[PDB]
Amino acid sequence: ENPHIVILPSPGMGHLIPLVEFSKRLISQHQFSVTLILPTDGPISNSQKSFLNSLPSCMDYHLLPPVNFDDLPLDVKIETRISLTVTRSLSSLREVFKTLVDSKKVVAFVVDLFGTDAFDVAIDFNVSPYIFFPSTAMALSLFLYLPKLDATVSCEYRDLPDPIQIPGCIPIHGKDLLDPVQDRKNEAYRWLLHHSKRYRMAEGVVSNSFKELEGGPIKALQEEEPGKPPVYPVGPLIQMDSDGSGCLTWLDEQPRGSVLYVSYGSGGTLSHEQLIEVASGLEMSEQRFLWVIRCPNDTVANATYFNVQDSTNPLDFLPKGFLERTKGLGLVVPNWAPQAQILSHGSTGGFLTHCGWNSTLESVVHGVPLIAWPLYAEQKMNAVMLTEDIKVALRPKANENGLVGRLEIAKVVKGLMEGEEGKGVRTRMRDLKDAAAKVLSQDGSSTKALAELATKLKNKV
Ligand SMILES: O=c1ccn([C@@H]2O[C@H](COP(=O)(O)OP(=O)(O)O)[C@@H](O)[C@H]2O)c(=O)[nH]1
Repeated sequence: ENPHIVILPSPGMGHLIPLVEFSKRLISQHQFSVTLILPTDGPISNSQKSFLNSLPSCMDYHLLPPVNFDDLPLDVKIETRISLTVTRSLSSLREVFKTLVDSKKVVAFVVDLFGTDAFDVAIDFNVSPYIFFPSTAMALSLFLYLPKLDATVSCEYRDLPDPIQIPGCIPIHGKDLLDPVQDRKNEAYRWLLHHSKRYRMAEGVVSNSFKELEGGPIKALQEEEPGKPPVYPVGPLIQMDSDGSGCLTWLDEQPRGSVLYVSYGSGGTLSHEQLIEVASGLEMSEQRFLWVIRCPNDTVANATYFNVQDSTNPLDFLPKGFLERTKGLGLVVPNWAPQAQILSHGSTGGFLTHCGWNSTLESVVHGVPLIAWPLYAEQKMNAVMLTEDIKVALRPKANENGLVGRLEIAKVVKGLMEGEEGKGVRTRMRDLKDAAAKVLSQDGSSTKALAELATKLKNKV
């Protein structure tokens, strides 16, 4: 029977997308079969049910019974929620894992960055545990480095005067480290230390990056050390392609490389004030834009938005007349857009992104230069390497209070689409687009790393 792999994503579609591509390439290139075990905290949406019921043939899934979070404070950090989703699911995971081991030749149990507590079931059934790291190699280096870092400094990382030196990475200031390490007293940092200390138990770590993108970190990560698992960089793992919003029909009416795509992520929120400056900044830029807009996290006190203070329609928070005035140049789509297809469209010449790694990789595979606007999670770390190391992103400056003025926005937008500053990022992003195609080619470095992993796992049966 085929060598079988069991995969446990952490809650969140952002983690699921890259894991499904990893499975698809293991199935197509090395004749694996895959089971996706999904913890839940409630009912799944209809869109999720469709995505799951349209998975490839040799890939099935099993949904665990929902965990209850009524005890968690409303201020609970997501990393705490994710971690607790695994521990509170271990009983039902154990039952499901039993049946798989009885019926299939299970050669590996792949968890993601916050699933180390599922190692105990893997060990109990004599299945090699693996970690899929859905983010950057720099972030992966930081995880492996964190037990040492945590012991070298006890103050909050923001208060460190000098930049933190992660092995093999560009120096980065503590204030730019990922969110769950910004408050060392929060359960989120404790959970992160818990998992990172347990990365040594993994037989391997799959990294969603490639060498042309992060040669420094990957080189440091692959240097052997006792207690350090081997690292397989197999990226870019993105849903690579070959419309109820009418986005793509609109893009068909625009010239080539002329539209700035704007998305602040699925969870990214701006202050209403900041949202106003973004809308106004896009108008002052005089460029074409496609903006997937979501509601702001608060409302400005101006009377113009007194009747929509409680509105859930994102379009109600725009400056009055903004849509009328920009109808020819800009398309504003509310809440969700066909991103992958938008970044593949030839009329897209730029992407103002929150620097989520899946969005970043999709933009890299399609060669779309970036304006980096990090918001949460590890996005500030990603912005730094994108702006200062890889140099494929422009970054607007904010005032003392973190407000990016309409003028700075208009400047960076024009800078990316027309200005001298955007010439180099566009060029370097095209070189990375070609690099992404090389590493995923027949003899590419990421295709070979996946084959190295596939060989090790098949040699267990
Ligand atoms: O309007 C949107 C926003 C996001 N995405 C998809 O959601 C993922 C973005 O996740 P990322 O890792 O960039 O950061 P996150 O939003 O998960 O924090 C990518 O697959 C995008 O294509 C999308 O299709 N439409």
